[PDB]
Amino acid sequence: GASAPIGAPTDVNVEPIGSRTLKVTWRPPLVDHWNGIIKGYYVGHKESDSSQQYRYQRVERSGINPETLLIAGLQKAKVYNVVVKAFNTAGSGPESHPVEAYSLE
Repeated sequence: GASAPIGAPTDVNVEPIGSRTLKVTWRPPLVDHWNGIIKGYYVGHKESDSSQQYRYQRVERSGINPETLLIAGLQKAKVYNVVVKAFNTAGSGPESHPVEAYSLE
């Protein structure tokens, strides 16, 4: 039946931009991985040395490439990593490999 995309978003980058904010950018999964229409993404992040689950934010697909998300309100002097997955109507696909960045002032 209907199922989620079968590949991860691509070219994920994470840039510290100061004020405890990270700038996350990424591109869609390979077109042949979409298994339908991409409706949006979930961006997950956590502290690199935490055994907690990733914390996620849902973002709608924009008409722009790459996609961009600012993650602000982070803690001082900690290091984070970020993952992204795409979703279609059915569900969310696999996640990108984490990309790491420090929350810088």
